[PDB]
Amino acid sequence: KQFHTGIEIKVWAIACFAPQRQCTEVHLKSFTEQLRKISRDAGMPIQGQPCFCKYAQGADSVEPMFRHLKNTYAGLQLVVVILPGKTPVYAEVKRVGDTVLGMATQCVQMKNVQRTTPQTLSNLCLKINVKLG
Repeated sequence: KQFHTGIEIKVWAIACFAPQRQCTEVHLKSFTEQLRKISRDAGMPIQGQPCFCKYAQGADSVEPMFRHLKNTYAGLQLVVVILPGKTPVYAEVKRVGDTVLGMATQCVQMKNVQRTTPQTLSNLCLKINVKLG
């Protein structure tokens, strides 16, 4: 689909369901910086500082966390959800985001956070662009 202009992601959160010992704070920070730069260059700037960035474990933690985000951050535009491979967390993120709370979410695999590439970062920007466009 076509690229949409005019998108600026100022308020956004990270929810990392990958274990911290596998996807550490510096992985999160570095991934975020690479995403900031490419999204900026593409004309859909995602600001470098998320309003919230926490680890969580298990599908049951999704709904309480998303409720908390909705209840805490006005103008929240996006939750980026880091997944540890194939798990029920993905289905739940979509149930709560799309159906229960009407919250935009974008999932990304832990392996693509630990080690980014321009191509995987691009895939991510385009998915985000469709969602918010």
